Amino acid sequence: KETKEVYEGEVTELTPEDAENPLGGYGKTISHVIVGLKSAKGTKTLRLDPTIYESIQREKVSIGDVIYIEANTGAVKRVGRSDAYATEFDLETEEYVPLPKGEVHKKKEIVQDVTLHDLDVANARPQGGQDV
Amino acid sequence: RKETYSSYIYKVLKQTHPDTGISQKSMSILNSFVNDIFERIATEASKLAAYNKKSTISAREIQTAVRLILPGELAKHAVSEGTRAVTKYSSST
Amino acid sequence: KEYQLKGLNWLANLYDQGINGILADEMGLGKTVQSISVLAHLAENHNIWGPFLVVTPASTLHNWVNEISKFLPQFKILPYWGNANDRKVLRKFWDRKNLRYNKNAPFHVMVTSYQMVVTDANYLQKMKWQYMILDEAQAIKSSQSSRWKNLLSFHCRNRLLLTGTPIQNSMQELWALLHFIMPSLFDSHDEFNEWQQLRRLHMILKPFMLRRVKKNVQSELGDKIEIDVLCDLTQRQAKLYQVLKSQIAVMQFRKVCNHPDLFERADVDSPFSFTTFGKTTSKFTDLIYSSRNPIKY
Amino acid sequence: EKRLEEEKQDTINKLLKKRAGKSRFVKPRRPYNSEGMTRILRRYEEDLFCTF
Amino acid sequence: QAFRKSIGIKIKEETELIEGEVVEIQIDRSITGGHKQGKLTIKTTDMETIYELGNKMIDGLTKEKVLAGDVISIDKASGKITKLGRSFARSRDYDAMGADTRFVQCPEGELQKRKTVV
Amino acid sequence: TIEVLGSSHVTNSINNELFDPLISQALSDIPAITQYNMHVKKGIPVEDFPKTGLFPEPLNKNFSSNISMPSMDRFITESAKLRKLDELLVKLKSEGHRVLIYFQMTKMMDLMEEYLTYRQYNHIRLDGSSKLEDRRDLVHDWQTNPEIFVFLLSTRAGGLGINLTAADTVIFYDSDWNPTIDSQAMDRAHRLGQTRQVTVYRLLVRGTIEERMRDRAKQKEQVQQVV
DNA sequence: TCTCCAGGCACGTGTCAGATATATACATCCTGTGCA
DNA sequence: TGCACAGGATGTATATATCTGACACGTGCCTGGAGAC
Repeated sequence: KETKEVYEGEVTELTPEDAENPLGGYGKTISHVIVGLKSAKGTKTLRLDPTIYESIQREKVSIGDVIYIEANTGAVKRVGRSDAYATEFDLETEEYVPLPKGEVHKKKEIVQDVTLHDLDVANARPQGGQDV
Repeated sequence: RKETYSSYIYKVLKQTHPDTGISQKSMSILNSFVNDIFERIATEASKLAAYNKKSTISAREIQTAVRLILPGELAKHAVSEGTRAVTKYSSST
Repeated sequence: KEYQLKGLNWLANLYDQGINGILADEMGLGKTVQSISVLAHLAENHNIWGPFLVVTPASTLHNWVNEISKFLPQFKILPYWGNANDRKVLRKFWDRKNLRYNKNAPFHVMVTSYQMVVTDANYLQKMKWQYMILDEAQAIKSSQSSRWKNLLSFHCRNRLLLTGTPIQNSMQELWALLHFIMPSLFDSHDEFNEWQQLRRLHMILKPFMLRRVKKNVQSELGDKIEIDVLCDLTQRQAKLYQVLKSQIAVMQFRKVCNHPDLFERADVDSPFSFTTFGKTTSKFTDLIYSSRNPIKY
Repeated sequence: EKRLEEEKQDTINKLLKKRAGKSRFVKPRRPYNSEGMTRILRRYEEDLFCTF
Repeated sequence: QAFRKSIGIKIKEETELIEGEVVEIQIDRSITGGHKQGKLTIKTTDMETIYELGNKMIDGLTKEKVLAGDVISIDKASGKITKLGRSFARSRDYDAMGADTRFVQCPEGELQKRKTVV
Repeated sequence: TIEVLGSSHVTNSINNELFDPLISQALSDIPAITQYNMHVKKGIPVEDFPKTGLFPEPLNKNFSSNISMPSMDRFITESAKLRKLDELLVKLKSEGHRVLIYFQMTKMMDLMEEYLTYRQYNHIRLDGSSKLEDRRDLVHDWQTNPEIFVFLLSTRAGGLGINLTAADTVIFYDSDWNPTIDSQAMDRAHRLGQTRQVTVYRLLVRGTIEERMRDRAKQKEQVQQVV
């Protein structure tokens, strides 16, 4: 029985801010990213770490997309474009999804089936973090 | 136009218990309670200032009135809270 | 302008006899225009524009007041719905005195429902009536219903019943209907049950009922055809149904027959996170990447 | 005075009773954001290139 | 692997075909050229629609470069862009590319058509 | 994770190895407004930028992550009644019609609303939780607007004397409660003023608990007809 | 003591908690009847 | 005369459907607390 901390909602604001010396050699280009998430009967704002923002921008999210952030590993899933805007003006065969129910911040319990060999090969070849 | 303390004590309850409701009669008891406590403390302070032939009420006579009225561990916690509040307010520099 | 005029004349003759009438035709022929013609004909007969209680379910309350306003706008309308202050000002409105009949009155036609006949029995115990019609009285069939109990306490001395299908045959529904129609004559259910079983039952209620069937008019109503569609069981529905059979629990059987996700909802398919991280043991919120491994060297 | 107040109360009450009796599209496009990005315009008669 | 190479799966897909004449192309790219987006205005003899473009669509446009008056065909599910030819036959042209495409007519009727492919 | 208790140099070395700025900048990209700020408002040339955008692209959009959200097509294929209802509704919408569906559960129409919003069909809902004012203007928009398609209803609300002359096709999802209340259900629908052929569809699942009470319902029909 | 603006008051509107009702199949309990 | 088996009666179980019922939030306003001398 596995418990997941989940942030989810519709992206409404995606605003980064810059570092003082981007060519300083050490430290990334940006310092924080402000993300505005809206779900059903709720709305939250988050100040993202840059390491989370690498996985956010690797999924190629934008303003008007419904996302799904898993706080256990930092993995981000881009669900699809929101249906609150228009539909028939796209050319990339995307999937249109309503707003997620409930609050933005959630905790849910998930029952998983896992063999010991799966844990062995997960720890032997580590894929699933956000590191190099 | 009438005066009550209700929003302040409501906020005090939401700081420690967010999911708790309120009877209006409970506000009537607790408003009477805070007014009665203010009543005894203020006339104890005025009585003590009239004792010392002073025409001024400051923090020290109400400190002595709090020491007189409240029981000892409540007295020490109350003067701790009051001293930290008045030293925070006095740092307007 | 149709054959319900003969039925209303029959009901007026039964009212002139002195007994409470029976109408149990199924809906689809418009008994509402029949009832407003009954009210108009009695108002043309003995010159009464007075108060008229009618019990009606709340789904068709607005439809009935709409058809009253559209059909015959001579009478006055005083509905009953809303909040208790609106109920108080309607209690201010209907304050009649000296009984009988009034010409300049605002309480000519008023509405109600069963749910506030039940809950406002103290205010409605007084003010004896002259006409109460129980429109769509299919829900009266329980003998222990308090709505039937404070419907029995009215001093109206009229019990004209409107319903579609009274043939639920629970053996106390028919005695309850006969007790509501004639209160003095029908008071014992044991003598009703004690006093061939098919022909006599037709002749029990023969002078009261009138035989009208939908298949007498021009059938442009549609002539409904029953198309029964059968489906098989999917393997998720098969698994939940064999689990429910292994437990044998009826509502669970229905709610897994229609759709599997009424019992449990399918959730996100994610890999099992073999991490230890910063979790909450509960103008923005800060989140930082903090996943580590449980294995420490 | 009393008759006028009774008439006003009856008028407001009848208005409330009448209110109780008689009273009781294309989706917008997605927001397009292009800040600090170059522009290529290929119109019908001329081609443009806006740079920084 | 030799066993599993001999089992075939026939997959059915729903696609949408768009054939029309290009009117206006707007392409917005960042300074390094990584993040690409823009709008496409295509027309037939009856309708006129503005579409939104992603990265793969912009990559398919900037290859076999369309020049605002070519008749193109786009498959939505496959992401294939085919330049059928030029209908406007503009006189003023730059002297670098050939642009010697065949003369076709502007298509008429519905701009978008649903199709089933396997 | 490797830990050395009481040393800060190992933490700095581990944080430098795991989160190397050069490699992590190589596996990502700078935002566009940040690039505009450094190229224009800071005077940094393009060739002095850090190397970005070397992460290889996935095959699809689906292949970019390991998290799979509950699907909608599956929501429709694990229930046979909903699947056959979808198959019938495709040709019903192709015919250009008006249709009522009756229900018995709250969530049985709550999920059916989700199916309609997946199909982007025009629909409005009337149930027990609806306020008394809504049962006026909803019926008004039903009998006036022809562009409405689906009318989700319960039994005792939408089946008691309400004028439903603008519909002929009624579908019974699971309404097998009593023969009398079911017989009253199309009495709101099959009424005077109908202009075309009235068809009633009663979908049911076979060899199940549906057959356990449908025989009793037919027995009650025969008993209430002979009596 | 002069000035001045927003804090807390006063008055409207929606949203999860209780209450009758359907309802049929299953399980259990009570009662009648036949047998040793 | 007592006991065991079978049949009928009734409780109930859990999701409904209507359906209120008493609570928490979004706008005016004015006057009294705060700044300055």
